[PDB]
Amino acid sequence: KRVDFCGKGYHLMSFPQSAPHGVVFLHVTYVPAQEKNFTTAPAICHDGK
Amino acid sequence: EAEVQIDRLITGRLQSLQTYVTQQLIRAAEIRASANLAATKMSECVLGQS
Repeated sequence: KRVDFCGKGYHLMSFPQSAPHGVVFLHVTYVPAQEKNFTTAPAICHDGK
Repeated sequence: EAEVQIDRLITGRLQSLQTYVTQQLIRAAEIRASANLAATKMSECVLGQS
């Protein structure tokens, strides 16, 4: 849940791989794109509620 | 006699330099650990929520 510990962006999973004198991680990450703009409002009251 | 005197001078100064270098290495390692902690804290306690 901690951000940017392993991987960049939102994290899904990782895969380990061996090395001569180390280890290599493959992080899978989720990234939003193709944004749009909208108008918002905090809360809507109907019939006084 | 000059060779003997300068040999004593050289060995003493070399020992002093060795001591200084070792102390600098130790302090550098400790500072590196502290800065790694600071980097993790900044990355996780600012760009998100803990």
